[PDB]
Amino acid sequence: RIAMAPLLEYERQLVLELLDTDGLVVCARGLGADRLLYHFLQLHCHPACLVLVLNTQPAEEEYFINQLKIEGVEHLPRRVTNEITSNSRYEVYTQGGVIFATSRILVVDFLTDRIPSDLITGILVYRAHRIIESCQEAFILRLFRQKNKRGFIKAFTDNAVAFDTGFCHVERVMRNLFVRKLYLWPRFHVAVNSFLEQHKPEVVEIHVSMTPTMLAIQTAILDILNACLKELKCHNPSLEVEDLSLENAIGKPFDKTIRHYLDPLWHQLGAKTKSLVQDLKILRTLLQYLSQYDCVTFLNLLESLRATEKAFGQNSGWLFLDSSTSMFINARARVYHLPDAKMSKKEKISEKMEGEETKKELVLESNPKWEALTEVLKEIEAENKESEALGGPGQVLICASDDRTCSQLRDYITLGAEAFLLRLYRKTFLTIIHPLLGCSDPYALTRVLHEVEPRYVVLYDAELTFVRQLEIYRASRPGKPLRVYFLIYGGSTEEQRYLTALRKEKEAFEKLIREKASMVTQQSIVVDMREFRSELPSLIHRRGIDIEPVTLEVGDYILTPEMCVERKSISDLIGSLNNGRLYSQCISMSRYYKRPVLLIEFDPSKPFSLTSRGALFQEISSNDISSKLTLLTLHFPRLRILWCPSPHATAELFEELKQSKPQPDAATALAITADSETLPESEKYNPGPQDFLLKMPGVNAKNCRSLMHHVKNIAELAALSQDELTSILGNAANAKQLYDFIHTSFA
Amino acid sequence: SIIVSPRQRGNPVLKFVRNVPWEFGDVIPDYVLGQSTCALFLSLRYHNLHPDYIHGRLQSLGKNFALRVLLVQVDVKDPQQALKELAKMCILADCTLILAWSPEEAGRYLETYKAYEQKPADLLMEKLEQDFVSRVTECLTTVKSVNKTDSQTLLTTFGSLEQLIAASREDLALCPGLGPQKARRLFDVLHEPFLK
Repeated sequence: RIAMAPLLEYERQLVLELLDTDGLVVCARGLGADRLLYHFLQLHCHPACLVLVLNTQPAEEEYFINQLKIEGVEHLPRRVTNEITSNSRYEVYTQGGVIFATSRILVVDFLTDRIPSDLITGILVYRAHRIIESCQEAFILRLFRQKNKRGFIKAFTDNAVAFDTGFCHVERVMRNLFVRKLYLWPRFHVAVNSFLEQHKPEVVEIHVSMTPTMLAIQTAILDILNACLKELKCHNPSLEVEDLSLENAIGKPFDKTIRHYLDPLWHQLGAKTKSLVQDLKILRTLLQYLSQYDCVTFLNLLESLRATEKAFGQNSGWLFLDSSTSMFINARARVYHLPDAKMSKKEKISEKMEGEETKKELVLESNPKWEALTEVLKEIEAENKESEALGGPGQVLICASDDRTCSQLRDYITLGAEAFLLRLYRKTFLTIIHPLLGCSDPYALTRVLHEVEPRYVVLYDAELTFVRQLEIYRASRPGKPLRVYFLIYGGSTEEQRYLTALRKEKEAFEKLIREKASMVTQQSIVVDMREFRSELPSLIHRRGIDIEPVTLEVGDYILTPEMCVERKSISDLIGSLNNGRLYSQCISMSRYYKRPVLLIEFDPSKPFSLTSRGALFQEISSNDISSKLTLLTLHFPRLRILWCPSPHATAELFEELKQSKPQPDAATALAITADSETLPESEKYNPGPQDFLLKMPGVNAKNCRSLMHHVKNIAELAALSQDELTSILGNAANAKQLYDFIHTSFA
Repeated sequence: SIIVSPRQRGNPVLKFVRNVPWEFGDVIPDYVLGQSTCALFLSLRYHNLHPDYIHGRLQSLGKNFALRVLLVQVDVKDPQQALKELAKMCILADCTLILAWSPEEAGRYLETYKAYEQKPADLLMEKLEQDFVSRVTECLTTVKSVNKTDSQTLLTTFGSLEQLIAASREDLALCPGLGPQKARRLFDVLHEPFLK
C-alpha cells in the first residue's frame, strides 16, 4: 500500500474517459493529478511496447522508481541522460519499456532519425503549462506526427493559472499539442464533491492577533511599495496588464511576469528602472523576512542594509533608505532602550547626553505565534493523557515553510523562551518537524506523511498545495479523523497571500468551462546546438530545407561552404558592443571563414533610434551604439550586415540566399574548433575550482595546472606562506601578487 | 574634408551635417569620405519609384575604393520586402548596408564616418581590470548564479578571503537576500577536491 496505490472512485471515472479518446486533463492544485500518471505508467509499462514521458524533473523519478519497485513489476522504467555515449549507445529504445528523457537529448536523436519512429506507441506529456511558449517541445511533437496511424498523445497537467493568462488562448495550446477533446475536472465538480464529503477532515481555525507594534512596520512597508510601483508605472508605458495592482505584488509568482515582460530588450531601459526593479525585489523579500524570523536577526538585517552606502554608495538606492524613518524607530524599539539621565534637576531631557553612562537595555519581544502555539500542544497532551491508554499514544508532525524556521522552532521548545534572547543577543552584541517547501523534491513531505501516521497535525502558514494533499490522505475511511489546526494572523500578509490566490483559482477554472461550452534536389543548414532554444529552427524546417544538429564555436549558422551567420537581436547588439565580445568574435570569424555576415533583427512597431537626439543636437556624438557600430565596420572591410524585420522573414531570406551554391557539409565543421582549453578529465571535480582558480591574480594555465596538481583544495592557498608558493612556482612577482590578493581587507 | 558630389543639390541630408565642412567635386560616388570610403544615399520611397536605379549605379562604381558604404533610409511602413531585395542585390556586389531610421540620424553617421581613424579602443573587455574590488567581483561571479550585488554584500561582511575560506556552512548562511541554495553552492565550490 504505497503512494496513490488503489485509486478512489472519483478518480476511477477520469481514467475511463482518457482511455478511449485522447485529450488534455485539467486537474486542480495537486488534487492528485500526479497520481493519475502512476496508473497509466503501470498499464503500458509491459516490456514489448514503448512511450516517452516528456517533461519530468530528476528527483521525482526517484520516488516513482522506488514506489513502483515495491510492487515488484519487472522491466522497471530506465532513465536516459546526455552522458550516455550518444548514438548507438542509446540502444535502450529497442529494448523498450517506458523511457524518461530530457527535452534536448531527444531532438537530436529524432532529426538524425536514429530512434525507431515506426515502433513508438505514444507520448505522455507533463507540466503542459511549459509548452505554452513555442519552445523545444513543439518541435518534438510536430516532428512526431509522422506516425499518423498508431500514435496516441495525452496531456496530464496542472497549475490552472497559466492557461487563464490573457493573450494565451487554450485553443492555441490545444492545436499545438495535437489533441481534439478537452477534459475539465475541477474541485467544485458534481461527482468530486459528493465523495469528498462522505469523509472530511475537521479544521480548528484559530485566530492569533498580532502585536500593536507590528502594524507600524507593515503599513509603512506597504506604503513604500505602493509609492515605488507608481514610479515604475510612469516611466514605462509598455507593461500594463497583470502586474499593475498591489494585490499581485504580494504573491510569490510575481517575478515571472517581470522576467517575461522585460527580458526582450532589457538593455534599452536606461538607469532609473534598472535600480527600481532591484528595490522592488528587496522590498518584497523584506515583508516575508520579518514574520518568519526572530526580532534579533531582523534588527541585524535592517541594520545591514544601512552599511551598503558608506562603501558602495547607491547600492540599495538613495530614495527609500533616507525617507520614512518610522521603520527605524519601530525597529529600534525591539532590542535597545532609549537614553536616561537625571539629578533632581528640571529641564533635563535629551537625545544623547550623559547618569547616562550605561547602555540602556530594551527587553526583547516574542511574536505571539509562539505563545498561542503552546496552548494547543498542552491541550493535546491531555487529549492524549485523559485518554490514557484508551485514546492511544498518537503522533504529531508540526510543519513549517522553510528550513531556518524549523531550526528556531526546534530550539524555542528545547531550551526556553528567554534562552533565545540571551543566546542571540550574546552573539551579535513525538515532535517530528519537517519543512513544507523548497527547490528540494516536492515528492518528500508526502513520503513523510505515509511515514508517520499523524493522529493530530499542526500547520504553520502554508500554501494550497499542502492543505488539499491532506484530504486525499483521508483515503482510509475507518482511520481516526486527523485533526488539522490552522493558524491565522488576524488581518495580515499570509492570510491575504492565502485568500487571494484561493480566489484566483476559483475565477480561473470557471472561465474554462465557458470556453469548453463554445466549440460546438534538397538543401541543408548546419545548426548550432545552443540555438535550438528559439523559434527560428521551427520556421526553417517548414519550408523544406533539412537540419542536422551538432555543437559549434564560431557563429550560429553555416548557410554554404563560404558563409557564416552570427544572429544577434537589437538588445544583444547593445550588450555585446559595450561588453566587448563581438570584437573578439569577428576577428576569429574573418580569420576562419571567407565572407562573414551578421543578422540584425529590429522591430517595426517600436524602432529604437540608437542615438540620443539631444546629444546629437549638442555633443560630438561619441560613446553611443552608432559610433561603436561604425568603428566596428571601419576595421573590417569584408563584414556584411543583413537587417531583417521579423523571424518569419529570416526563413525566407535564408532560402533566397543559397540559390545556386553547394551544400555545406558536417564533415570537419566540428574539426575546425579553435586552439585552447587543455584537457578536462585532469580533475575528478574539474568543473568547480578551476573556474575560480583561473580568475585569480598571478596565475597562468601552466603554473595553475602544476600547482592544482600539487595541493589539494582551495583553502590552504590562504594558509601556506608566500615562500612556499614562490618555491613551487619558481616566480616571485605574480606570487607576491597572489599573496597580496589572498591576504587583504577592505578599506 | 568630405567631398559631396554635385548630384546632391536638393537633398535633405546636407542641412543636417554640422561637424566638418564639405566640398563639391566631380567624383563618381556621391559622398567621398577621406580615402577608400565612399557613401551612397537612398530613400526607399525613391527605390519604389525607379526600381532600376540602384542596380545600374552599382556597376559604374567598380572596385575602386577599399570600403564601400551603402546607407539606406526607410520611411515606408511596409519594409519587409525591399530590405530582403536589397540585401541580395548588395551581397554579390560587395558593399555594406547601413539602415538609418530618421533624417537627423544621417548627420551622426555622416560625421562619425569622417572623424574616425583611431586605435582599437574597444578591444579589451578587461579595460577596467586593474583594481582590487574589480578583481574580487570578477573572480567570485564564476559560480552558477551569483550576481554582483551578492558579491558586494559578501564583501562588506568579512572582506578577507582568509576569513571567508574558514567560515562554516551555517556561518555563511547569514546571507542578506541571497538564499540558502546559493550559499550551499558557494560552500561546496570554495572547498571541493579537484582530482580523485
